Parts: sequence; C-alpha cells; structure tokens
Amino acid sequence: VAEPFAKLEQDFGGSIGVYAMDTGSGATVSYRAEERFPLCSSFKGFLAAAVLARSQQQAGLLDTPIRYGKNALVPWSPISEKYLTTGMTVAELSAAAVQYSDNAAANLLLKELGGPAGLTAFMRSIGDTTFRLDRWELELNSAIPGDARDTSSPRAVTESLQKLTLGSALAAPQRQQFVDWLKGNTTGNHRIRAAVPADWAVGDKTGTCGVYGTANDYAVVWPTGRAPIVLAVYTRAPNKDDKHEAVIAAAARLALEGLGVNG
Ligand SMILES: O=C(Nc1nnn[nH]1)[C@H](Nc1ccccc1)c1ccccc1
Ligand SMILES: O=C(Nc1nnn[nH]1)[C@H](Nc1ccccc1)c1ccccc1
Ligand SMILES: O=C(Nc1nnn[nH]1)[C@H](Nc1ccccc1)c1ccccc1
Repeated sequence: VAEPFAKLEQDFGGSIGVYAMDTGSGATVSYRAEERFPLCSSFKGFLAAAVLARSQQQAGLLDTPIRYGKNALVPWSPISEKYLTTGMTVAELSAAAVQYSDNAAANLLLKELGGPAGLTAFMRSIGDTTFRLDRWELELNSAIPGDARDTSSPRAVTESLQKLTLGSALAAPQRQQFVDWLKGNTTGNHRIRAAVPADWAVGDKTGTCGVYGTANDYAVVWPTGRAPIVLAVYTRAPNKDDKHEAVIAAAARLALEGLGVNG
C-alpha cells in the first residue's frame, strides 16, 4: 500500500525508500524499493560482514592487531581516537565501525579489503548486483542527486542483510558475530528501533549523509513467536540544505504494519 508512504514522504519533503521482508511467509512491503539511495555510513555493516567472510579463510584474523597513528584519524572516530599508537584488533575496529559508526575504523578495514572496490567485490560474491561503494569516509557522504556512487537500493540492502544474518552467506560462527555486532549498535535508538517493541530483539546499522535530507537505517528484527523481519529504510531530498529520524521511525512502523506484524 503506497498511500501512507506517499503522505509520509510528502510531509518529509523528499523520497522514502522501504523494503521489508517477513522471512516466515515471504510477504513483502515495497515503496521506491528499487531506487538508488546513498549508503552514507550504512556501508559499515556490510564492511564488517566482508571482514567476517575474510575470517573464514584467514585464521586468527579477528584478533590480529592493527596499529595506527593520528594520520589514520578521520572526523568522528569516537572509539579509535582513544586507542592510538597501541591500536585495535580487527574485531574491535569492526565493532567500532558498526556500533559507533567510527570513521577511522571503517577506513582502516576498507584498506585491508582493497578499498571500496574490494567491498563491492564481496557484495557481488553474495549475489548483490546493486550495491556499490566508490569512495572512503568522509567523501562518500556527498549524496548528490542522481549520483550512483556509494549507493544501493532498499531491496538490495534487505536481501543482502537477510543472506548475511539469516541465510548461508556467512558460516555459522561469523553469522552470529555479525548479528551480535548489529544488536549492539548505539546509533539507532531513534530510527527503526523506535518502531520496535521493547521485548523484541533488533540489530541495525544507521547512515547519515548530512546533506540532501539523506539518512537511513536497516535492521533485522526478531518478534517473539514468529519469524524474523528484515527491512531497510532510506531517505533523500532534492535540496542540499534539506534536513534528514522520526520519518525513518514512522516508515518502519508502516512497513511492520503492512506486513501484518502487531507491535
Ligand atoms: O573461523 C575460522 N574458520 C571458519 N569457521 N567456519 N567457517 N570457517 C577461522 N578463522 C578465524 C578468524 C578470526 C579469529 C579466529 C579464527 C579459520 C580460518 C581459516 C582456517 C582455519 C580456521
Ligand atoms: O604491540 C602489541 N602489544 C604491545 N605493545 N606494547 N606492549 N604490548 C601487539 N599486540 C596488541 C594486542 C591487542 C591490541 C593491540 C596490540 C603485538 C604483540 C606482539 C607481537 C606483535 C604485536
Ligand atoms: O551522523 C553521522 N554518522 C552516522 N550516522 N549514522 N551512522 N553514522 C556523522 N555526524 C552527523 C550527525 C548529524 C547530522 C549529520 C552528520 C557524520 C555523517 C556524515 C559526515 C560527517 C559526519
């Protein structure tokens, strides 16, 4: 049903993209689900999944320490700036990237994977032909209208998230670690999580470009007594000065309602 989403995005003053999947029944909710939206920091969830995939062929990868200096620091590195010189393990960097959106951590891990093209290669390997990362933090946040760099679609985000958290794309230990990192995210309390009852489990990764009304969140949600739901909510707006969380929460509420999920 497009009517409620159309009213929401008109009130917002931009475009809202939603794809939600009930993994039990297969029912879906789609609104602008195949349009490209900027990933912004939301790429960092898939980055951590790619690191975990690498751990399936490199023993002890997650506990390997990476040393870095002031030169590795990027604005908004709230974890990595505290562990300078002495460095952090690959697992610590991955958790910081997912749960605090740490920019230096993300760029360090990106470097280990061969840059944006290496993360894109990992997404291709799990069957995602839509995702593309082209740049690093912070340039990937430009969110220019019509620019395909550093974008995906809500549908492709949800499908890949499902494969990685609930399907067979990662081995079982790596899958659970990915879920656990998403569950511990600290940046999403006002987005999808605000639409989810307190007694349901949720893991998410947010993104905020800071321009063009562009922000997003994707999540796996475990209601009690039924199969998990996977969903993605992305926004953008036509003007650079347009502001982007309540709209994301409202869109998530509508998506769950459209799936018949009482919550
Ligand atoms: O967990 C692994 N592998 C696996 N488990 N399930 N599927 N692959 C091992 N990696 C790993 C990564 C970080 C920390 C500890 C272990 C591993 C990789 C390669 C050879 C042998 C072991
Ligand atoms: O540098 C290190 N440890 C150290 N520095 N000063 N005192 N201990 C390295 N371990 C490490 C472990 C976790 C986080 C950061 C660094 C290391 C130890 C041994 C061989 C190679 C690397
Ligand atoms: O919001 C951010 N990161 C993030 N949000 N969700 N996940 N990560 C960062 N600050 C921010 C806060 C409010 C509005 C705009 C930006 C940030 C994003 C992009 C460039 C520079 C800084």
